Amino acid sequence: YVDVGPDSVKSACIEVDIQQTFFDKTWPRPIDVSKADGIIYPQGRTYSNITITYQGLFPYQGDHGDMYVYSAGHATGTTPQKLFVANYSQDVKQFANGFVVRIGAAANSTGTVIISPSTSATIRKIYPAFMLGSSVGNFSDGKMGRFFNHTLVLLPDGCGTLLRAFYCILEPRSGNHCPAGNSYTSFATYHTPATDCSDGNYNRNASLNSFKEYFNLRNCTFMYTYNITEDEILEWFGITQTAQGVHLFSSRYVDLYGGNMFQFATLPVYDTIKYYSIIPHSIRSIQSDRKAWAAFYVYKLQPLTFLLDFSVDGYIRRAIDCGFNDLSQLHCSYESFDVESGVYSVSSFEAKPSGSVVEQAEGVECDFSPLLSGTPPQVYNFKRLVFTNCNYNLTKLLSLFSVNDFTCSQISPAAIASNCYSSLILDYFSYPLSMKSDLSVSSAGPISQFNYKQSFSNPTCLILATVPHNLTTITKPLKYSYINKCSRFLSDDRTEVPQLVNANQYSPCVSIVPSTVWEDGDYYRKQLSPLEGGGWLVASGSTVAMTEQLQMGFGITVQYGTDTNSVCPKLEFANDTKIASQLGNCVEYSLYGVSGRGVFQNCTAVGVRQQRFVYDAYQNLVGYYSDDGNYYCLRACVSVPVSVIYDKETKTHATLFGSVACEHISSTMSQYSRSTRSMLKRRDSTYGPLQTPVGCVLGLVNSSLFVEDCKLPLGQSLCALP
Amino acid sequence: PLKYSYINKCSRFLSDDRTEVPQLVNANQYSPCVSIVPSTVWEDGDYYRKQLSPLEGGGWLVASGSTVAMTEQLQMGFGITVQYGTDTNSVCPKLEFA
Repeated sequence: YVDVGPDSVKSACIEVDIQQTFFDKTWPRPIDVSKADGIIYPQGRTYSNITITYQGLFPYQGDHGDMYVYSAGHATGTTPQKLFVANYSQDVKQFANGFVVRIGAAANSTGTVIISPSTSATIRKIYPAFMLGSSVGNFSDGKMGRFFNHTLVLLPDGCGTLLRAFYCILEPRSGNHCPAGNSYTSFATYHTPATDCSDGNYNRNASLNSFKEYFNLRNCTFMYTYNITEDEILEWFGITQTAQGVHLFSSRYVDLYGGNMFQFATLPVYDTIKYYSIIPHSIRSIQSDRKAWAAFYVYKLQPLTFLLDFSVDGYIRRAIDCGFNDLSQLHCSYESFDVESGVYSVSSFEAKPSGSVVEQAEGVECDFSPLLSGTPPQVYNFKRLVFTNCNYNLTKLLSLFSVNDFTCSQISPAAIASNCYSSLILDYFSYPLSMKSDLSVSSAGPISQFNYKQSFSNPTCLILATVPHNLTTITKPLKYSYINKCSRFLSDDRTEVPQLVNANQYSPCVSIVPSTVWEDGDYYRKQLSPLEGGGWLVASGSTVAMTEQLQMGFGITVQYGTDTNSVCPKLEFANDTKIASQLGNCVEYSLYGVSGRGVFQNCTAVGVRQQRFVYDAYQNLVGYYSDDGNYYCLRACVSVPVSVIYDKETKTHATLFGSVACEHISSTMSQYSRSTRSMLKRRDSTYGPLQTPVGCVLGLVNSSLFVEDCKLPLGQSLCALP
Repeated sequence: PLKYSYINKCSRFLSDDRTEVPQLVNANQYSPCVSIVPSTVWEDGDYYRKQLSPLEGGGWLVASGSTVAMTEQLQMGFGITVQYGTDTNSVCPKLEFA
């Protein structure tokens, strides 16, 4: 492994107080794509001043990003105090094909200290620290953001002029305020300007030393270092991951002024990254020497395509996010940054999805009603009902009795009610509660030995319960009974062999024992034929007095199909929204396995009735006969055409929604055809939609002027002045 | 190795303990089950499970594997792939230019 050097000796750490409410600030930074903000230069190639389309990962143009700020820790007088930091350590983020950042953007300006904002200190660039890896979870104190196995460490050391990278296993420390300790709050790292960054000795290990105070490096597999120099100019940086491993990008090495990112470095690690977090950092400087720091930003990559305006000097200077709005699509369609004026078609609205409507056969029902009448059998004589291909609700069945024992082996008692199975089998018998200690598949008692047993090849279960006073069709035995002996005497009339009951089967002795045992300790015998090898069947039984309500026991077993699980607990919209119909909009549907999306309406009937599905010559479903006896018809769904008026001379635009009319038009769209409508809103935030003979429009204005040729006619007598 | 071995299962059980969904390996990447599976499979048909946190979306990770007897001389396999770049094409056969 890599020689990173020794773990700091003390296990102790500086206390970290979370002050996150102090850090709420509003400084958003949308991407200025016309300035090529955030653009990663294409790999390995260059071009002349020709514009080209390109596809690759890019930040979304409209995203204002995630913003964060590093700050000084607490200090008073001339000395340090415990750290005050933002809660960014708790902010686990999902990795999503990499990210890019902006660094130092507030340089040559002023702001406030934030943690002690009254100071109004000027603000400057700090290089960020980050951690990446394949898994996250709770710290032993339940704290957010612990990472597992090896993780990436992107850590600057001391001044921004030194950068280091690592792939290594962190180990928790048991000192006060540290990760294995229970005095831990949150992880942080720090820099101390009193000795760090001396101008005669920059402290090359400074950030690492404070990093080591919270974690012991272990099993390290990689380390790297880089040389950086100070520059107040804004920088871009970012990370991607490929099957060739992780790569690092920066604008600093190649394009200080144009800002185009280039692959600054690469890393040997190709282990997939699933998560990302920002490591908090703080300044340990004297209270009057504290300095405010610049806002920093993060944006997420997406598989976008763009126009790129290469400069003759090969830097990309301008770009168009094709999918941001319809105008951007128009430019991409013509592969240019200057479309000639005209009216142009753009893609239609998708309309919108709505909640589903489904109709399928229901009510299969599950045989169970035999349990509710007559006298139940003695436990050795239990009755069985086998169920396949049908619908049930065991918890409804069990609410007909008061349950005094609900247990199973190899399934939870709750899960067997809620799981589909290929079959469901129920055994039932009368059974006194006085014998309940002897009812288990594992019991030492005579009930498990000779009366009832259940297989361990399936997840069976048992139940004890009693009958409510309103179940008057149930009747009870004179005494509860069971077999307490069952053996066969061997034919030599001295040797004897016990006959424990077979799983899921009647004992052989049930054939000699009477349907109930008349008295406690009654016994019977049967001579066996020479075909049996001779001998005598021998059996005996015992009883419990009858009670004011019948007491009962049950056995349940199931078989789970691999793909044959027919028996399920279907409900006919119990505890549900009753989605058998809507009338109506455009919500996806399924009708006996036929599916599509559309609007239903209560129309008239057409034949042939009871063929269910009416179709046209193109096989579009026309309509459907519901099991409520009503014909409904289907128009599927519709879309809204859109077009745009483009005035290149003023570089302005307005829109037309066509035939749809302004009743369905609103200031924003819930449907939707493009990621934004905001380019219309630049002037149309102040105006209502206007209705015209061709269709509803936005930003058109009723001037009622008469002009012979507007160069942008909308057809008809509509005309459209610049 | 003592035995040659491999993973023959890697799926996540649904939190309701009935439904289960397979996790097929990504091209050119380790399967996610490697975090719980032992460096070699100690016995044919060994399997392991991990409860998953609500942060993980719930359920149980489930994985299993199989083994093959060792041989007198080691047997090996290789996968080889190449990448064409544009200005990064620095890997070549030794030059014949002399």
